[PDB]
Amino acid sequence: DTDLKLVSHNVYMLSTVLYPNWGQYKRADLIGQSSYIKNNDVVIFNEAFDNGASDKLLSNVKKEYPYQTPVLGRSQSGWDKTEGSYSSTVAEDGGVAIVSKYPIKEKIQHVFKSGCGFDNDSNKGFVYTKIEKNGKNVHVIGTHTQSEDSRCGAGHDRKIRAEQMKEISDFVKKKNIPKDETVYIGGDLNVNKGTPEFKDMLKNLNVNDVLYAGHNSTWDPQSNSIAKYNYPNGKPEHLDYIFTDKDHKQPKQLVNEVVTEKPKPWNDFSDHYPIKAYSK
Amino acid sequence: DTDLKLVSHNVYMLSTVLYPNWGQYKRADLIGQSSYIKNNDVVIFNEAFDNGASDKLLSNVKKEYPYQTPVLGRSQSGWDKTEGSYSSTVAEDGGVAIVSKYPIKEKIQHVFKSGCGFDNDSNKGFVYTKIEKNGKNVHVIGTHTQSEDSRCGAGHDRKIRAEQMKEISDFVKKKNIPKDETVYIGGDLNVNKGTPEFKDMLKNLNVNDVLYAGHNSTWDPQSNSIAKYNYPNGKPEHLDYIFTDKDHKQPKQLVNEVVTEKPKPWNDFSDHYPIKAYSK
Ligand SMILES: [Cl-]
Repeated sequence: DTDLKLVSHNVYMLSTVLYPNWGQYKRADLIGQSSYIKNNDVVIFNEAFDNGASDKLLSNVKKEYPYQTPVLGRSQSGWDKTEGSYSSTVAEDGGVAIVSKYPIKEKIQHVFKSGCGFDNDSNKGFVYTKIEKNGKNVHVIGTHTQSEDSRCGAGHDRKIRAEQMKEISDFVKKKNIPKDETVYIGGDLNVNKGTPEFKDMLKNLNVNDVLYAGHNSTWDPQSNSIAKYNYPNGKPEHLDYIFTDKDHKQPKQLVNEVVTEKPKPWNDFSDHYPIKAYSK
Repeated sequence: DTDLKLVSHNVYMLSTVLYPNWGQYKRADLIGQSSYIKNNDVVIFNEAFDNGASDKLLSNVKKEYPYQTPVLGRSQSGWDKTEGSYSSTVAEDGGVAIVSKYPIKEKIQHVFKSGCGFDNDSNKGFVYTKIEKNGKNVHVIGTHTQSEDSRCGAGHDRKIRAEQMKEISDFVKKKNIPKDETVYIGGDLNVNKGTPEFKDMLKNLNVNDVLYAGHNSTWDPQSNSIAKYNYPNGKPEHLDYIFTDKDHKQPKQLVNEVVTEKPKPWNDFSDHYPIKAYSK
């Protein structure tokens, strides 16, 4: 009734201009065709940076999830409200967007005020949506927090992620949402499960941990072709989550299921080859 | 000036309803992206049966080849003229379509009158197009004749293929096309090269043999992943051709080149996996 079936998914669409050979396009189509993307109520996207592939993606899933938001921190247009340190003069956007099966009553973007090197030359932040499903109001916040970056002063990734999450949980309190409506928060939060920092994220976001299902890492270089190419001998991390603010209505038993769907490789175009014909 | 750069290609898109795990969709995208499909004047498609992937395909290539025909035998609409034993009560269409860089001044479909089992519960036949390039008229007939079928009475494959081709070469005589304009005929003709039947096809289609380049088979179980899956220990055939009616202008030196391009195919959606969230 009021509990949704969300999907978050960092989709690793880097600016096709600086990073040209990653089929950002080809993969946005692949996503549209996947099973996992079907039959949900709201989807949160992350690292959806590239304007083109951004569109390609949001477009594909427009049929089923008609109600969408801009991509966080791209422009001030199309948003009901724009708060925090939004900059026009920065390199990339927040790469966060929310699509939805049911009507979006309100959409608001928020650019984090704090930001560590390389990642702060962008409008990383969070997107808030009030959605109306079956007469009741529900709330979804998508975000993609500070990434672990080499540039960053040792320990800054965490100190800043903390500021950034406090920015979120603060936005929720001040938003005055009635205690009997659910508020979801989720996306690539860049904090590995079962670490010191995880305990902090729970407090800073003001959420409770949830129940997990399926795969036990979301960034897994070992079982995951693209992760593997980038960091061959790297340790898998569980970075993507969907929580619910603890001070508002809790869904019946909230689960996060990591889904490991992979596109079927086609190694040839057809069982036949093509004929070219010309006059030499 | 009047001679074209064609591509025919049987694309093995069976009805996604009876044959669902063949990425007919995923493959129609892959084709749009290939190299071989670029920089031609006319492309002929075959076994383009499924309505959905049919569209996906015809859509991808619309940019470069705007002028298209419907898929042979699907419906009577969109066709300037509809001759032969077209039926409405058959299972599948002819799966033949022609797209083109230059305008299509006339498009006509023809359903073969003869048909051998399994393959005859369908509107297999040929598509004719008059196309206008640089002021001159040129003519392209795509077709996909009777397939070698187990059901078929021993020897009927061939006897019907022959009727069907005579139906084409007859359509060409009675079409009153000017001897000084070229008439191309091509597609999976289901006739292996260097066999007895091959000599017949040349007479029945009223064409001359051409010069060959590149790979020497078009259906090759051994180098082609899909062929291999279906007929592991099967012998490679040359089945796809593009000839020109011998009683009309001949191109300067016609060549069929079998193109052995192979899609480099991505394996994961992102470096991250998707999170599904729900309340169980
Ligand atoms: Cl910007």
